[PDB]
Amino acid sequence: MWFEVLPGIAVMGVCLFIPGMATARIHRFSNGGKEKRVAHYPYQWYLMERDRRVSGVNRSYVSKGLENID
Amino acid sequence: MFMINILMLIIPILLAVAFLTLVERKVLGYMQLRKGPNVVGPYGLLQPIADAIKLFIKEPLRPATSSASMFILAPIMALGLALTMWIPLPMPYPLINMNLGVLFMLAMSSLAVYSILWSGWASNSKYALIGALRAVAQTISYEVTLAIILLSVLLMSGSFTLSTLITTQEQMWLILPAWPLAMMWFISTLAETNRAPFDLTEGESELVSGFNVEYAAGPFALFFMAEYANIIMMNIFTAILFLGTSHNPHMPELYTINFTIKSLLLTMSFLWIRASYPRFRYDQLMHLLWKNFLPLTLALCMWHVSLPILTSGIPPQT
Amino acid sequence: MSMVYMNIMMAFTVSLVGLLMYRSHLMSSLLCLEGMMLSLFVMAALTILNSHFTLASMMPIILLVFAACEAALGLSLLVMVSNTYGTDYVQNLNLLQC
Amino acid sequence: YPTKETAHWKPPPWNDVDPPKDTLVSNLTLNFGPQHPAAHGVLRLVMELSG
Amino acid sequence: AERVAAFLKNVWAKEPVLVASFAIAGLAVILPTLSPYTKYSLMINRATPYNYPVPLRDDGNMPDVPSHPQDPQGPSLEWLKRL
Amino acid sequence: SMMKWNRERRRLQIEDFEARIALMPLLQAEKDRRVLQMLRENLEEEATVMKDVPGWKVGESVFHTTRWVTPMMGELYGLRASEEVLSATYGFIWYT
Amino acid sequence: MNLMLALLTNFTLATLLVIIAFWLPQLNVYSEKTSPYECGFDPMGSARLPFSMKFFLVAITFLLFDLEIALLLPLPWASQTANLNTMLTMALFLIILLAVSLAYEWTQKGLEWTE
Amino acid sequence: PFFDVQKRLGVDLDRWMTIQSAEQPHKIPSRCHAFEKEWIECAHGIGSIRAEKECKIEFEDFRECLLRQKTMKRLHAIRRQREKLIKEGKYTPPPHHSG
Amino acid sequence: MMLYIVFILSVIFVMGFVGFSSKPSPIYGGLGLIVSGGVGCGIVLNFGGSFLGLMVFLIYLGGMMVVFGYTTAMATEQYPEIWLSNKAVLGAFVTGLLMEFFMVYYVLKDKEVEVVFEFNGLGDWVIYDTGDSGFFSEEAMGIAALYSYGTWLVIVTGWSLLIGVVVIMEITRGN
Amino acid sequence: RGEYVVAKLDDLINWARRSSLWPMTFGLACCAVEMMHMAAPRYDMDRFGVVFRASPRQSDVMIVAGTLTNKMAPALRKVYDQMPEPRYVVSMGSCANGGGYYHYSYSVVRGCDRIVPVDIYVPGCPPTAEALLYGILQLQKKIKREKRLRIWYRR
Amino acid sequence: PGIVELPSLEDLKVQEVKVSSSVLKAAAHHYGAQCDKPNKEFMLCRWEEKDPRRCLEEGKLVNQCALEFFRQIKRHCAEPFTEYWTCIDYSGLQLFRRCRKQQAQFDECVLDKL
Ligand SMILES: COC1=C(OC)C(=O)C(C/C=C(\C)CC/C=C(/C)CC/C=C(/C)CC/C=C(/C)CC/C=C(/C)CC/C=C(/C)CC/C=C(/C)CC/C=C(/C)CC/C=C(\C)CCC=C(C)C)=C(C)C1=O
Ligand SMILES: CCCCCCCCCCCCCCCCCC(=O)OC[C@H](COP(=O)(O)OCCN)OC(=O)CCCCCCCCCCCCCCCCC
Ligand SMILES: CCCCCCCCCCCC(=O)OC[C@H](COP(=O)(O)OCC[N+](C)(C)C)OC(=O)CCCCCCCCCCC
Ligand code: SF4
Repeated sequence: MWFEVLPGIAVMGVCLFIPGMATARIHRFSNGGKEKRVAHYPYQWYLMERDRRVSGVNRSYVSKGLENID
Repeated sequence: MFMINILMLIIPILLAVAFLTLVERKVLGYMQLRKGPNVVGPYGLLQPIADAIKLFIKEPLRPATSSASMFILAPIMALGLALTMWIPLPMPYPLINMNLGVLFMLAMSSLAVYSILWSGWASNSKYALIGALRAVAQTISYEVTLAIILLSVLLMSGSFTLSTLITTQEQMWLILPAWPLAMMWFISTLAETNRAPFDLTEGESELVSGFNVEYAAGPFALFFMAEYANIIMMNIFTAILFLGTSHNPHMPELYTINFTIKSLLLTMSFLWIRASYPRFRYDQLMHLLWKNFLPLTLALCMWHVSLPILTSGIPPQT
Repeated sequence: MSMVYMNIMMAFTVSLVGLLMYRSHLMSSLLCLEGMMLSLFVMAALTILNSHFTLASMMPIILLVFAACEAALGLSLLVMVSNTYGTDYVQNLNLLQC
Repeated sequence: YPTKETAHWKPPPWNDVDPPKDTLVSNLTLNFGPQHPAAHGVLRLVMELSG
Repeated sequence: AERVAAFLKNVWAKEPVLVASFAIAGLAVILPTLSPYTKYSLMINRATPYNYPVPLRDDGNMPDVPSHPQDPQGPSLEWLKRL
Repeated sequence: SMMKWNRERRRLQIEDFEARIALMPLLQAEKDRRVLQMLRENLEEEATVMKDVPGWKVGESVFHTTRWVTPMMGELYGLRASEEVLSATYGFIWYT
Repeated sequence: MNLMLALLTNFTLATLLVIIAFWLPQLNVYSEKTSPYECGFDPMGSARLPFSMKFFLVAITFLLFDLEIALLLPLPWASQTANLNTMLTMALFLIILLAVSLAYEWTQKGLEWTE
Repeated sequence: PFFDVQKRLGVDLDRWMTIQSAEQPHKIPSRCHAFEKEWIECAHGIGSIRAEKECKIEFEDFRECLLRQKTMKRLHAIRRQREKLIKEGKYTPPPHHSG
Repeated sequence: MMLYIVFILSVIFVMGFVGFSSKPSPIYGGLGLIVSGGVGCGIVLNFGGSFLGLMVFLIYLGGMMVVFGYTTAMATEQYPEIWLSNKAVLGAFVTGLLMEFFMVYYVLKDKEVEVVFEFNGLGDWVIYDTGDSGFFSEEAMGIAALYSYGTWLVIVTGWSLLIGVVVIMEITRGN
Repeated sequence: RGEYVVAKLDDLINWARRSSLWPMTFGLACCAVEMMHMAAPRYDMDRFGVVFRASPRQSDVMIVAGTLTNKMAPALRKVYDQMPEPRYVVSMGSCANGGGYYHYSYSVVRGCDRIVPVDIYVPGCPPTAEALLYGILQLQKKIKREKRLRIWYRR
Repeated sequence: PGIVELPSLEDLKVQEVKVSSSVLKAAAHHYGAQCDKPNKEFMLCRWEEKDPRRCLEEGKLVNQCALEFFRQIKRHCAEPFTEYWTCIDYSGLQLFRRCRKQQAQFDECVLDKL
């Protein structure tokens, strides 16, 4: 019957799901649980390279709030 | 963690391609009142695995009249470039986030044509040559129409960034405002992927096997893998362009599930179409896209340049 | 004048010397004309992009537009040469004597 | 001023039209079958093709 | 008006793709010259601040220039918030 | 629908650009000190490296004018490590 | 760095698959096996002979129209200008002339393949 | 221009792209805007014969900005000297020049 | 080192030029111009122009695809020449690479070379600008000005492409 | 142990080859009609993994379905030669087995086995679509019992 | 010709504003309303003087006023502000659209307490 075609689609669907899921989870792991910073224009890149210096650990995804001003 | 990301892209792609071959044979089977693979594994789930092993332990031959360096470069180029057209695709986060992703895919799709031209020419065979020159005619047919169809859609998005197409379709799919452009785009992806009814570079019933008539064993598998990785990619592109999916930054998996289903359905439509229609003559494909799609695409291109201006709906640049 | 300008200017000279030394095929010489346009495009794009000459950024595009016209024009002549002799050899183009 | 080099030169045609060259059209001959899906198995259709 | 209607029907019966092409293109050229919203497209583009608004040295004789961003003077984007 | 959503997208863009316009005075002030600090560090190090060269004048200008000329990448990162030179030159173009 | 590493991985995987294809299997090479394929009978001539292109005129026209995409693709950015009246005029003028070129070739039988 | 139809008719056909210090989209400046402006203003209305000698200072600075020949020579000497000292163990680079 | 990526791409750019300048079969010459177009896109793309680099690659990919079809129709022989089959082709190929080697050898050793012009071997990165742009791409803003500023350029190019179609039909009519 | 490993590798490649047989699209006479019915929905050879492909360079099996004449014999050998190995031949029908109804003709080859090696002989005139399918499943069992690697291991 | 004059490292010493880009963008709209005068003073100096060496003193008052701005947020609106810029910091594009509920809490605290 036709529903015997579904197992081949489920396997194919699981394979198409992994690339998107893996990139989403790997980005979270590499940016401290946040989205990877998108820098399409120099202003955004300028802010990302300023985040590295402010973090004090050479990482742009380490945020510093009001606890770092006094 | 970036190398793991690359492998978590190409390896699943090669697995999806492997089981798309199973899915096509079973979907073609049931539309033809039969079953398709159901013996090798439960419901044919091991058929792709049996075919991969068979092809890579079979003898590959270099024809005595072939140009070896180009004969072997062509299959490498085909698969290397079919995997390279996935890196900018947002699902919902691209592996490589490009500001001109739409341009990049256009450029790579034009370079992947030469995996056909050099394959067919290097084989030094008449049927491979006739197949190669049908890829020249096919590219001349759809290239102009394809690029201007993309441009018309991008005039409602405002950028060449693929991830921006997610924001553009946050309220509504672009299939509604651009259904005439979606029709022509869909046909142009059939022509661009050498799929029926535009499977002319191979043209089994005319050229035996066309541009890859002389290829055997693993080298042939690379062309087959490249062919099937492109149709999935060209349908992921279509889902992003015209069937946008909502992106919740806290549930990036919900996007992937919904986006994956639409891509599967569009891919199924490729198989649905291959079972329903005859094959165009390759001179009739040229007249289809130059005398029907190009006049309409040019008109719609003017319409979509003016419509945002006269409605005060020009999209933001960033 | 960085070390990149050396290679780009050498590419133009190679394609110029390639265009001035015909072997047999008119098509082989047409490729050298398209090669020279590529060098000029790259050299102009580099200078304009490096100096932040914003409005000049369209000049390289206008340079490709008229490179295609010449390339198409050269191909159209190659069709008629081929139709008259069955090849694109330049040695057949000698009916006119200086 | 005749010389040895220009001994075989002859004046051009009175209307600038040279005779067309001897027909050298090279049609491409192809075996369409027998081992061909559309040849019904045992047909060897030898075709002269132009393009 | 009878012979012209014959031409339209003839083309609509033999080249429906071209009839749609010319009709679509005709609207692209005509509607912008008529739409009252075309002027707002120009204003929105001019209202997008790509550059920094360099301040003017105050010589004491610029009554129409605001001293602070939230002053009443200067251009207003109230129209855009309702458009 | 498309033109109503695009119109909203233009207002969200103006808000985003005004956020930058509020910060640019602070960013510009920081950048000026950062560029001047780097140039001085190269000057304090050109003195030691070029102390023995006969005719060298430390900090000499290649220009006739005394106007401020924006340093190019080589002047600013002339002596720094290749790791930071690579990010300052191709960092943006390569960030994808 | 990421893009270059992504390209190296894709073409390294493609290359390694080809290498395995030629070195894993058992080979038995002889003359008849590697002869060119022409449905069972020996080819009558060389595959390197001239192959007439009946769509040569349309192929030249593709070169000219393929340069219109370069001129038309900047339109999304062009629409951001403050000179919309001028921009929209030249956008439509450029597309229209591209259409007149198509009309001229179509009417003059330029898109018909040679016999 | 051989025939100056532009100047008489008051139409600007191609003058808008002749120099890099002219009006640019979004007021984006060129890297050598100041140098070009000075050379253009120095040599305005005095002819190229005079400008070739009386505005030689501005034009040499303008060429220095364009091609940076003298700056790169200066950087080369400093870099070359530093290697010679380091090659013979006579100079220790500071931390901020290494990390 | 990746700091010399632009220089390394420009060496391939020359090598591709020697590929088709030595003039083998136009099939292999077309391949050489594709490699140069690909690396030429890379070189331009590293100076801040992504549209220009991707565009020239896009135009030359379609340009050599028409040339490929024209090579199998009008520029083919029984034994297409490769860079090794002919002394004239091989001689010009080896000569081109040797000159490229010497120029590359001297520039990376002396950091300078004097041929017509004076070239500097410190690296292409020393001439880049140290300031950032705003929220836009300067190359994209300049290219988009063709329609607002380049009214005269659009007319002449538009007319040239129109006449280009008229001319090619006239040249190839044959009667 | 090394004998155990080569035995399992042999079972793997043997499985892959018998599960992915690709016959060449090659039929000569009436027997090819019965070969079409084996691809028709009732028997559906595709469900066993048997897929026709036209190019001899992508085929694993040659089914000589019909009469082989002296004129066609050189063509058959050529296409057989152009098959990459391993390659198996199935002879279908009386004509392809030993000449059949035309054994005593001036123009008929008395058996395809005079031109190529044959692995399975399928009798009948024509064999029913279900009798050809028996020969294909008999060929698969023959491949299942190959000892290529085991024989190599003790050379 | 001539020696390029540079400030000493003591002339460039100032108390930096060590807050990430998400903190600055969250407070940008209020920051540009309160610190306008020292900001616009410094920005006029750069465009008129065209030399960063001539606007160091103005550039320090930009830093001084930005610190006092954040100190006032740290005294009254510490908690609402932290939630606001944490939610802006989560997005790759640092979008304002996705933090309206948290923006409202930050806007109402400053309106009442400042
Ligand atoms: C009546 O008169 C006569 C004729 O007139 C008709 C004749 O003709 C003839 C001559 C006869 C013949 C030559 C034989 C005729 C026999 C027939 C069966 C033809 C009848 C009609 C058919 C429709 C039969 C089959 C044809 C079609 C088109 C059916 C379509 C279905 C298919 C399954 C075909 C292929 C389809 C698909 C979707 C692809 C499957 C292909 C594969 C190669 C398998 C997958 C591919 C791979 C490369 C493997 C996958 C995995 C990889 C590559 C690895 C990935 C994973 C990794 C980890 C790397 C005679 C004598 C005659 O008397
Ligand atoms: C203000 C700026 C905008 C204006 C720009 C000015 C340029 C406009 C044209 C641009 C497009 C180029 C093509 C124009 C020519 C149309 C094509 C053509 O040449 O047709 C010739 C046609 C040849 O066909 P034939 O072999 O003779 O057989 C059919 C005979 N009836 O022979 C024929 O029979 C044709 C009969 C006449 C066809 C008239 C076509 C008019 C097209 C413009 C209509 C636009 C308005 C329509 C839309 C209204 C708004 C909704
Ligand atoms: C890239 C570099 C490639 C290197 C070469 C790789 C191929 C050759 C390796 C053979 C090594 C060897 O010796 O295996 C052979 C040995 C026994 O040796 P023997 O009986 O003395 O052989 C002497 C010669 N005979 C045999 C002709 C008499 O059998 C074994 O135990 C295992 C053999 C099978 C391979 C096991 C690997 C399983 C991988 C599974 C993947 C899915
Ligand atoms: S064996 Fe019988 S059915 Fe088959 S070809 Fe011969 S006569 Fe026909």
